[PDB]
Amino acid sequence: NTVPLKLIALLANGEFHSGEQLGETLGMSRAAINKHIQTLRDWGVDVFTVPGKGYSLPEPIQLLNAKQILGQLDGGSVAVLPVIDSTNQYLLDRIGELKSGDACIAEYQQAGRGRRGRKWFSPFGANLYLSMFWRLEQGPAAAIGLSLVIGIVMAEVLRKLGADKVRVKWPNDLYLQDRKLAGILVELTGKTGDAAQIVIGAGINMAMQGWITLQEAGINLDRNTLAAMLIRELRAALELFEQEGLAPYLSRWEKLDNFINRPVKLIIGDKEIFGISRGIDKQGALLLEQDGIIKPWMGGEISLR
Ligand SMILES: O=C(O)CCCC[C@@H]1SC[C@@H]2NC(=O)N[C@@H]21
Repeated sequence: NTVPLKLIALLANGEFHSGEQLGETLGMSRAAINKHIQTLRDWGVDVFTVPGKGYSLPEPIQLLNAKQILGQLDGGSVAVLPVIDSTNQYLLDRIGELKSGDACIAEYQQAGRGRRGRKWFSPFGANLYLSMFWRLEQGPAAAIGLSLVIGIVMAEVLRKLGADKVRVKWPNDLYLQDRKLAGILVELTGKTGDAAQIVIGAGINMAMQGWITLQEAGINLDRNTLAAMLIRELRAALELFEQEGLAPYLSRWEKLDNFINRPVKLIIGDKEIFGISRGIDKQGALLLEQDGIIKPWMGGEISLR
């Protein structure tokens, strides 16, 4: 899967390359070069061909840079995949060579997946596809605020890099102009009386419904920075979490919650609760008030009313 990665690696500028310059550099035929080209077209890559001359990218992409990323971070263990099934799987598939905070990003995911068996959609270098491994001592017991924590953090990072208006949805997504901007998939394995092993996936809509991307709201952030900022502050919070639970969030959450003090709809399976958000409880529980009556709920999905 090399060559592709090389090609792509040079077309990245958004300029013209004749199959001529490419093949010599690559030390291969124009002929060979056209096959790789296909592979590319396949990764969501939009290659513009001009028959016997050369190739071009409609748009210039910015690839991930291990080193750039590695660079910062402070003490970091990151895997930078270019191509893979899915960032979550990769780690799930390897829970025991892993340690807390281990991460990885890919340029493109062949089987990107969401919550409730939904396809994620992960074209080469258009966005941010990331996952982080974390282990919890008490075990399966937690997670809940773990995820609140994650969304919270992400909102902060975004907010600080530009995108000043990003908010959070209880319990798993980022919002902007009320459309879904990022998606979060947390997956746990546990035992009774034994650590919970967590794999956390975050998907962020960068490049250009009900869904929204950073580019449409006109925000144009650096990928590598983004990346690196994320991992660093999550490592930081997952600890803090590890050490305290929600205690430290709560107020954080309230100021970023997109639906607080608004009409919504909560459902576990097919069961519909209707009313007003009063936030979250000390247990990452949703607060729902129905007729001057506030109550806690740890499940279902939240849409608006
Ligand atoms: O909206 C959802 O249902 C959550 C989507 C989470 C997608 C991200 S992309 C990186 C990580 N690995 C995956 O395959 N999924 C998460």
